[PDB]
Amino acid sequence: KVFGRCELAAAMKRHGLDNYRGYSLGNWVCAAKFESNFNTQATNRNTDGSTDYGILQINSRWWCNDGRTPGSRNLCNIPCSALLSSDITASVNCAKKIVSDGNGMNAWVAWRNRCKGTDVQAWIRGCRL
Ligand SMILES: [Cl-]
Ligand SMILES: [Cl-]
Ligand SMILES: [Cl-]
Ligand SMILES: [Cl-]
Ligand code: NA
Repeated sequence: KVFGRCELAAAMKRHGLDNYRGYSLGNWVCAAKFESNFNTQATNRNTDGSTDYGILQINSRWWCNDGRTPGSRNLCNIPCSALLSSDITASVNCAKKIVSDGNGMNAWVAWRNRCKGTDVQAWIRGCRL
């Protein structure tokens, strides 16, 4: 599923991401824009042989099982395919564990390089929320 900007903002807010660990809703919408272009089916292979999955590009080295990432963990206790669903529940629940791990949203390199320190509230401007 390819979400609209305000459509995804509304879904993330319903699933409890707005101000989760102190990160306002526009931080989460900005991260999804630059990780996936709001496409739940996005996948990308990393140099280390791990793969990133879904709207927030969650990694198979730590967080999900894909059967092809040696010596990896599955700390979200989910198949990586669950992260590609039109239903964002699995991606949201796993993102809540990641952002609680100690480095906050710096876990997402695209958030640190494209969203951090910017006017992230622009990503929810105009939206009925
Ligand atoms: Cl957009
Ligand atoms: Cl915001
Ligand atoms: Cl594996
Ligand atoms: Cl933090
Ligand atoms: Na894994």
